[PDB]
Amino acid sequence: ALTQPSSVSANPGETVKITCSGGSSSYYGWYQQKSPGSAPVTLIYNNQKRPSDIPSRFSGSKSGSTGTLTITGVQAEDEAVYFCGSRDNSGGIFGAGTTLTVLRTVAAPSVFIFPPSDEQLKSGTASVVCLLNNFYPREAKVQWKVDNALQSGNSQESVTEQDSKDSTYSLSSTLTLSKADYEKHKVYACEVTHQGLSSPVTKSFNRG
Amino acid sequence: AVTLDESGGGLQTPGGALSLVCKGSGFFSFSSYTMQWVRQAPGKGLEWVASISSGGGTNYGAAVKGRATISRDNGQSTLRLQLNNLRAEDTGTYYCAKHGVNGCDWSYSVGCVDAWGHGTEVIVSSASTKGPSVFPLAPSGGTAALGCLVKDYFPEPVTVSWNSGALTSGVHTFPAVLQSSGLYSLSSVVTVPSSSLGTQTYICNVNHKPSNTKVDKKVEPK
Amino acid sequence: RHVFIRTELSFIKNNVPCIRDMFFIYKRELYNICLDDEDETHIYVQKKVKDSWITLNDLFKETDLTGRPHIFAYVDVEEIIILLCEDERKKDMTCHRFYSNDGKEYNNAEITISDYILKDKLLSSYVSLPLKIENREYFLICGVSPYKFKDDNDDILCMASHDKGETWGTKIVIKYDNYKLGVQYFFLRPYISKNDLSFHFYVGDNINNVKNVNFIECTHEKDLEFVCSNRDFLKDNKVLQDVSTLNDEYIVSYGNDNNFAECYIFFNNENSILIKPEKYGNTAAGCYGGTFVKIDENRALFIYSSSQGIYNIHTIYYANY
Repeated sequence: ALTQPSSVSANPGETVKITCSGGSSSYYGWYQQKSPGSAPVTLIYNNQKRPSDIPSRFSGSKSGSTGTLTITGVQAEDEAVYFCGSRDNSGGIFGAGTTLTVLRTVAAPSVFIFPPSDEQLKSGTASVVCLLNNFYPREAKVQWKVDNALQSGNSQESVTEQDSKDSTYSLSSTLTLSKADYEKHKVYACEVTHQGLSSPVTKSFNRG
Repeated sequence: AVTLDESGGGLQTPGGALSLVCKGSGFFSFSSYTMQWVRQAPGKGLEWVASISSGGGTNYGAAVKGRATISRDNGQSTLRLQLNNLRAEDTGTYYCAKHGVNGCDWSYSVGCVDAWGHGTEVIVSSASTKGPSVFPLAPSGGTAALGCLVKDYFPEPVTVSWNSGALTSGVHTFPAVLQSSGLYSLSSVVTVPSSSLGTQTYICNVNHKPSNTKVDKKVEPK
Repeated sequence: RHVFIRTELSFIKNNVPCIRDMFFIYKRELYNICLDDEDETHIYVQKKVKDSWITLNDLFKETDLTGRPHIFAYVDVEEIIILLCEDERKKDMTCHRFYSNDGKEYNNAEITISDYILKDKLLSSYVSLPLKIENREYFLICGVSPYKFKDDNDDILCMASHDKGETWGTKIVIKYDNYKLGVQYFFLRPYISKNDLSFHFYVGDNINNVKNVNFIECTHEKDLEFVCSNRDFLKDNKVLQDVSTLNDEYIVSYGNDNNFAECYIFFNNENSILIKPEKYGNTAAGCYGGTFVKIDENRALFIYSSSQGIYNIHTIYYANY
């Protein structure tokens, strides 16, 4: 059973280490996945071997039932999920994945609010979107309020992966109401609470 | 360097069979590499599926033993996976993988893989394919934000471009979310200068290959 | 000509009562595969640290095998693969494979060779190295027909693996036409050096009772079929013991008689050194079981156990430039 930490954080320039313990094998391998879609990329295989076009800042090690990936001089593009691979008596085993978080200065989000499109309204559904642009850190709270009533269990959030150039996140909260529900209220607002905001920011519109 | 090209994925009926193919290219003595299949369920980690040694030694992961057959054709540099009696746990992306020339301790080890394929999406579902509805996210103090909501499609994936690829800076296409309805919803936004809203046309190009749908939606301020 | 011969004698004590020794060189370290036997069986992997062997691990503990298994060790440059195969009477053969990339940590799993080619052939434990056969490396497990009464020829047979001992589907054909009817073969083992395959084995005399060493050289003719022929090493009043090569020339060991009071080592049948086990002051001692453990084109060890626990190690350097 390969055990690896869920997260690891480092400032650009720092040297970071990710350890993977477990398995009854002679070799460990490290595979990087940038987005949940992305096919994995071998960074290190057979404990220390490095495939071509992988930077020399990636190092591999093995000490007993432990394997270590070393990134010397972390960069903003090193943000990704790192999977460790090995062998067990049960076959080939993988770790759960370690997420590398590149540290940066705080950044407040840029809040935007979108009313439902007139075409969508014809279909009997209303989707209201609240965009949170380019912020850091990931922890941000979006509160939806319709005619000053806190909405609950009718919104879903989606976060982009941390940027490879400027290490910032972007979140989108979509509130789904029926066309009847959207037609009986006046004001719609999303209230954002982020570390980079001195006080919660509210963006809103008025119709339907 | 080798190239691994997988085919055979898509929407599959539960209980049915899957046949994946991987056409390798640029190999030198393909017959002497351990080849493998690795899968990754949506939002989960990597999982080993099957391995085939240079001498034909096959081994299968616990979740597929008795249902899977991995085979290889050395003359054509191909690796195949046959998986019968498909179930929801079999949904995910399947990757063709290869061990280094020196190989390793065990053919079924997953710490020697030095090459991966692009992957093929496998969706074990009794639900039918549906193309998306594209709705504009109209801009309503220096910089403005606009976008388009790609709503109620199945299965993944959808691809969104802006201005036929000419607009890339400041674009954020969010990961799709599975709704209570069993359909996906995605939003793609772009931050542009407010001053450009009158002089520049903004169009989102949504492509959904499973349903052969292509929607170009012009996003204008109301 | 320019001949350089250099020998030295070192001793090694073993705390474990070894039944059968098996020597191998790994990263210019000397290792032994000791077989121990009112107590339990063990298969210890040991290493010569200074003047003592050090038990590194017990491979037998890790397998559910019964009694004494055959042992086939293979040493590639950076990897060691050891196989413990059960000794007889099933359709297929069960074996337990161990892998290491260092001298220390071995990882194992049980393998099965179904409908294996060596059914009813005699096997014996040995250390070996991969044999390159037309751009492919193979590990060999070889067996011999115990005895014969009808000659058609099939007598020596090897099953081979080019996937590091995971599967043994390859069959190497050995045509040894000089195989004798009415005699029994005993401890066959392949001697491999630079893609060249040879065999060292014993034959059981009928006019007398003593076993006799025979060494055959094989040339590769068709892909996976070798043709072997006996190599004459006979020397009057001396019994042939072990055979190895240094400098692309044979190095051969001989005993004075069947009691091995003395051992002579011949380099290309031209130069010789005498080994009298009278060193240490141990009077009742010989060089029975003396074998070569090659370590380079110019260096080799000649090891034997003069007495219980004592290992006599002759380090040899030879250069004929």
